[PDB]
Amino acid sequence: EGGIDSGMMLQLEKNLVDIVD
Amino acid sequence: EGGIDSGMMLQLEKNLVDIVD
Amino acid sequence: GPHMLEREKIYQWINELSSPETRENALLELSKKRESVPDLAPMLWHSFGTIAALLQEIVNIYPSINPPTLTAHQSNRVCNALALLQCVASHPETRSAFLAAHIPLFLYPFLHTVSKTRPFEYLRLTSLGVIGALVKTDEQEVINFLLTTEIIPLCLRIMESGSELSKTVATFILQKILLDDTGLAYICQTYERFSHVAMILGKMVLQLSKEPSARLLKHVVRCYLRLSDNPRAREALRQCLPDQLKDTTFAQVLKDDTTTKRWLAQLVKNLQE
Amino acid sequence: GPHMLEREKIYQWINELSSPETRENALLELSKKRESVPDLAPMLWHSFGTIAALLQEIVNIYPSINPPTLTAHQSNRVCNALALLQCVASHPETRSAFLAAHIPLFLYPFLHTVSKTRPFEYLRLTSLGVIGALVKTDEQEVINFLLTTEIIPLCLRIMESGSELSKTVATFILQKILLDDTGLAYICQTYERFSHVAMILGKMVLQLSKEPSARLLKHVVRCYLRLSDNPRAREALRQCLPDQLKDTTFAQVLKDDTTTKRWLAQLVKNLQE
Repeated sequence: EGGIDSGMMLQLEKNLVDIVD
Repeated sequence: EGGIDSGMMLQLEKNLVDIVD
Repeated sequence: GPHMLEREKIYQWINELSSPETRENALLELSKKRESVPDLAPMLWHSFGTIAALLQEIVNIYPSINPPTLTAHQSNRVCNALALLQCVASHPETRSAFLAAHIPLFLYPFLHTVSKTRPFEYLRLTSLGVIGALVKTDEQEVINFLLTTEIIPLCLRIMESGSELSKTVATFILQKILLDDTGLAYICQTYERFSHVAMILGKMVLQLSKEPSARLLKHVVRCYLRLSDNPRAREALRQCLPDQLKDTTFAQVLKDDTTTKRWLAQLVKNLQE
Repeated sequence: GPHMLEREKIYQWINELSSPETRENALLELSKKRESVPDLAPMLWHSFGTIAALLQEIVNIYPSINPPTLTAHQSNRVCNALALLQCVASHPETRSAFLAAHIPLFLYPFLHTVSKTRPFEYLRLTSLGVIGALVKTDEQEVINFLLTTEIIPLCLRIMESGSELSKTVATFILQKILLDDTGLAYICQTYERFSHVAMILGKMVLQLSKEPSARLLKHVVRCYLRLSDNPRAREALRQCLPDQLKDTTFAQVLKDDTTTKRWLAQLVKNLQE
């Protein structure tokens, strides 16, 4: 595919949450 | 008297909580 | 067959970032090792042509940003390069050179986009992550550089009309700016600059009355508390503080997090004198 | 009678710090205005002899500290002087000169005291507050200075055998040192340094399982979390993390503070690889 899947999206969210909290 | 009364001890903790948290 | 050690393999991928025929796969592999390789950032920074290759990846998609035509595959690839820049933004050996080269500026066009398609949201969130990791280091020079740029109006636009997750990261960036003494004085130097922050913060509280977000409300309250350290801002907040932060609107939501309650309690106390 | 404005009243008291006959009362009046006068710190710093008079108050009780003969009256007076030094330590216009003059070092004898009497606890807590306010500014120059001094063993002593509130502020100071990149590498470059910190933190968890303290547990977990950003410390914490941090020992109290749960759960995930 080479697109954007739920795993990539969820991993980004966890990255952002760990940054701001 | 010029001592350390119970109010002053309480207000110091208030300062320290504001710093620490 | 030769079995390279892990350090040799990482350097191989780094070397493979130079050539466009191998760069996309190298970006993929290196981005996966971002957490496993603690010295990845100086390995990238001190490699000839490597940083220039990553910036070229960023700029390559500028024509797809306006008008908005960015594909999921283009966002995928460029966000791999962005993840490597976040690694360089947050490392003590490269952070300062990262600022000196003004690298955060290359992400700002991504923060101007408003398209709600998944390629743009993924790009916007990844870009906010780079800036967020940069200000998390609590370095004065980070805030000094950011104050020379348009970061504050960019964050405010996202805080008002972004996704809940984008809002939380934009508010965190504003929060770090305000926590710096220069940043607080900057935003409070003009009443119009302060008024823009307060109006947008006030509207976020109205939304938070409808969408209870604990993580967003925590950073909104923190921005209000730090604003209450500036006298000019402190007098205005006595009148323009939303009523939802004074009654028991968020009471049941805040019963789960005592850290935010103390902030909101210290905020209303700073508005009474 | 003439009604003197507030700025001239403040300057009158500041000038009265220069004479022994009037210094004590001026100390009292100025300390009561500490949070009302936003520019008190540069007013103090740029007044002739004023800082030297505040240091003389501190140094005047060095002979009363060892052996411990400090009276409540002496402690009250010097803590008013320390309260004024605290606002000099936290103001952006004066904090750098405060550091360059090495002022915080004058407080370290007070942190060596072990007397549990009220005059010594009040002095120790007040001194910890000056250092706490100084590190709360999230600046690198502060941590650089502290690393040329013995602040870390002093904090560790207090974390191990101080009062509950003293433990919290000393842990917060250590927390801010760990959050700085240099501080983290300083504590982690030698295994002896890291194990001393880990042993102290490990022992505090046990006491927290007996005498629960929500605020103290928060900063202990934060120190553990930040230590996990160092590779040598993460692999060691995989084996020496207290069992009370892995089961439901603190889950009963943590349900009232969501912030600390996000930290502890994030910490164990880093230890599971």
